[PDB]
Amino acid sequence: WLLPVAIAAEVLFYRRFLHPRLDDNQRRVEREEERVWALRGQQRRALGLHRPHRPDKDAAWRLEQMYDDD
Amino acid sequence: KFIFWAAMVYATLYGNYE
Amino acid sequence: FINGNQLGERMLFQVDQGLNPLSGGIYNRATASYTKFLE
Amino acid sequence: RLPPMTFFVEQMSEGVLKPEGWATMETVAGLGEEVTEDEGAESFNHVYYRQMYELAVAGDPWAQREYAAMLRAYDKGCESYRASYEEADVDANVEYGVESYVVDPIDFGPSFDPEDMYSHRHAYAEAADAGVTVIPSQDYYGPEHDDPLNGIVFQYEAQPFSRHGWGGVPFDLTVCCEKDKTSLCLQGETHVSLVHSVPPFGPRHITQVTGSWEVLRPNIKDVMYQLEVDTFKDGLLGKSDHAGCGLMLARLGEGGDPRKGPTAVGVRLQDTLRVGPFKLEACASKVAVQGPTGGKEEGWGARAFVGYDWLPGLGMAFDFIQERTPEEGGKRLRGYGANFTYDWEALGAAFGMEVDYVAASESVFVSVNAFSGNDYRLGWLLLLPAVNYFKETVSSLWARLR
Amino acid sequence: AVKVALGVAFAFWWTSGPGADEEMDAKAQQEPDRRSQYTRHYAFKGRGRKEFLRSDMKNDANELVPTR
Ligand SMILES: [Mg+2]
Repeated sequence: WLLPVAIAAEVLFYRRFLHPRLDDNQRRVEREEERVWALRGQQRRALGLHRPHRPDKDAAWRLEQMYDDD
Repeated sequence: KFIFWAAMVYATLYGNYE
Repeated sequence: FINGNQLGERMLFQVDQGLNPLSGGIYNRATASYTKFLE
Repeated sequence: RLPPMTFFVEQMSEGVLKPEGWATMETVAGLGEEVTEDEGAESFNHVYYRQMYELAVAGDPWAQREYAAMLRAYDKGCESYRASYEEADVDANVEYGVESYVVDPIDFGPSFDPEDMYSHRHAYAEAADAGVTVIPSQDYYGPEHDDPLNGIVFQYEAQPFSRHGWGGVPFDLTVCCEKDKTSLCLQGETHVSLVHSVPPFGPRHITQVTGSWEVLRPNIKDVMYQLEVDTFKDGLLGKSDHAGCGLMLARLGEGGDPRKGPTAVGVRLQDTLRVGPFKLEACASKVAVQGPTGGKEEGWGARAFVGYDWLPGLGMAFDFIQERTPEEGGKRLRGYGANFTYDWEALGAAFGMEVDYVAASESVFVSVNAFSGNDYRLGWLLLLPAVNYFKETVSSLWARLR
Repeated sequence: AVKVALGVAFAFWWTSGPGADEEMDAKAQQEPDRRSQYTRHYAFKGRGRKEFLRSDMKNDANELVPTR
């Protein structure tokens, strides 16, 4: 009876309310990470040194699973 | 028997010091 | 936590759906909770 | 209504014990310069500084020098340690803002639940330190759609009567409390240690007092009190021989009042000895419990461990109980048991074997465990139960086809 | 292939020993279990309480620090 209306309402509620909020929060997280690496490059530009040599994105999400300090 | 008298042998010889 | 005494808001949602046409029934069980820590 | 007397006999005979001592303030012991650990040196320092305080008060410039030098190191270490507190507070106010640090939630294992449904309730701000420690206490069967933890256990530990870090009376306390609108659980334990002498001022002579209480409403409607006084000395038969004696009193107070109810009185001894190549540690106990209405019931218990130089890997222990129920002339009920363990390494694996003998029912229990962190060569014995299951499958599949 | 055949072939001979049911009765006749490890516990509820065994207590070291 109403149960498919409940399923459609749950799918619509997810796809119109929950997905963009999590996407927005994640995008703020990568912009904060890019700010971190810009500051590190600026610090090594203040001396006469080289660039900090960040790792690639695969290493970024893998270390996001396997940190030791924060 | 065994753990009444010898349970006071240790008590008496601990009292013999202090 | 602003020196203890947390501030903000929290929302939780949970959906349970029965997929068996097996001894259990077809059911849909939904729960939503919303908490706001306001100054 | 009192517990069985085998509970008291097991509780009063559990091996060679050792009491609680003095803990030292590390910056004033070994004044300024870094130290190391040794029991006799710390025990010497604690009684030495009380002695030098008494002599310095009486006059005596040589004692006044030592006590003033200790006071100088004490002030310097205290100011350094509060400076470290200020530095840590400033570093925390820099690293986070006005925000606080948050603990890990407790892991309860797997469930048929989304496992972060209630994990936000056990992530809280720290508070860092107040003196006591708390742990939550959990039951075996929790509610179906909730977290299983119900009670709180508090733990406190101190050394009250010290002068400047030269302590007096080690003390600790533990209380478990579960309170809801139906029941009430309240258990508690306290220990107090009193040191009479340490070498070279004497031999090591320490007594210990333990108290404990049990309340469980509305199941029992009586409370349980226990008190233990037990004394240890290193010596009495030779140099460095760890002997000890003790007594225990217990009551089931009716209505909570400790003046009425059945009582239990017990005494215990411990010793170690070294003869030939055999080192043995033995303890023994006798309990004289009162029944609900029957009167005297008495029991004897003993434990022994026989350490052996040669073959330094064989462990062997022996245990004994004797029961004396009423009609004592023909109801002596004995019981004794033996336990052996050994340990090998072979095939890239670590083997451990344990043989147990109960000697009333003449049964030998053997249990071997192995651990191969290198390969799966240890799985060749896995063909033993896999055959019989097939022999219990076809024989089922025959009988299910008839 | 040879190993998983020979191991099962030896298991058929070694598992087919005579009787094979009196030892089931001998093992299950001792319905009292193997004796389990002793811990100090409370009388009413059986929660563990702390022990003072010398071979464990001789490794312990504490200290004193000022409070904040
Ligand atoms: Mg409890």
